[PDB]
Amino acid sequence: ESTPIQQLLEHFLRQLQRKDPHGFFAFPVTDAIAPGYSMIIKHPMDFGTMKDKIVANEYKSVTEFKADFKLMCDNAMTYNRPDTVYYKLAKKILHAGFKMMSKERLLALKRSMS
Ligand SMILES: CCn1cc(-c2cccc(C(F)(F)F)c2)c2sc(/C(N)=N/C3CCS(=O)(=O)CC3)cc2c1=O
Repeated sequence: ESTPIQQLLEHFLRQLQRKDPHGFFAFPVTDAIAPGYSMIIKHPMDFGTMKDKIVANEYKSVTEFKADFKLMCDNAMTYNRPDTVYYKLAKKILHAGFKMMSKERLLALKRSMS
């Protein structure tokens, strides 16, 4: 079964993945679909890998989850040119998670759960 932190992270993940309806961020980027990806991007990340990590209870904190989320977005903005769908979508998703998981919103959540 599940734990409170897992339920919270699943919620954040679900809200974020809704902004990627075509699934560009859904599973690991292959070298076949992105030439040279593994050369340029040393630490790949995607929503599916993150979900698996939530299920395995690997995130000890929201900070650890936010780090992988930011990594996924940063990889897409690093490997792709600014005028691409991937870069623009990564920037939109990053802004959404930054707002959703802000320190201020997390403080308020903490206060409600005291
Ligand atoms: C956002 C993660 N991600 C995902 C893909 C991707 C994955 C599965 C399926 C598809 C597709 F079928 F819709 F094409 C794309 C790709 S593909 C790709 C790719 N070939 N990017 C090039 C775009 C033009 S460029 O910026 O000049 C050079 C990199 C980058 C990513 C990516 O970061």
